Amino acid sequence: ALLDNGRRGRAITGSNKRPLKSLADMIKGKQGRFRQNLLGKRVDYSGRSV
Amino acid sequence: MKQGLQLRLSQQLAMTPQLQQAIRLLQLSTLELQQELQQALESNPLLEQIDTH
Repeated sequence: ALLDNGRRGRAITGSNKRPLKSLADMIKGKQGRFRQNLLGKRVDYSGRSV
Repeated sequence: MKQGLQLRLSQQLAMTPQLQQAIRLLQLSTLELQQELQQALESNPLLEQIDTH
């Protein structure tokens, strides 16, 4: 469960009926390091408006 | 009449104390009590604590 929750058997959940996030969850996915922090990021000296 | 160390069969009236056990739990605060409960859980396989996982 610590290494990869839900891969083998049934995922261990918390008090909110939501499975906990493991190391693999942080590594991979659309919310992982590669796609959320390394291939794109938020920057300084930027603004937006209409 | 004599002062010696001996092994013998005698008939005696014996007194004994009966207090000390489970009295240490009163002085402990809640955090130390929980720590001691965790230490007791580790050694006793038949003790468990309620979990929500």
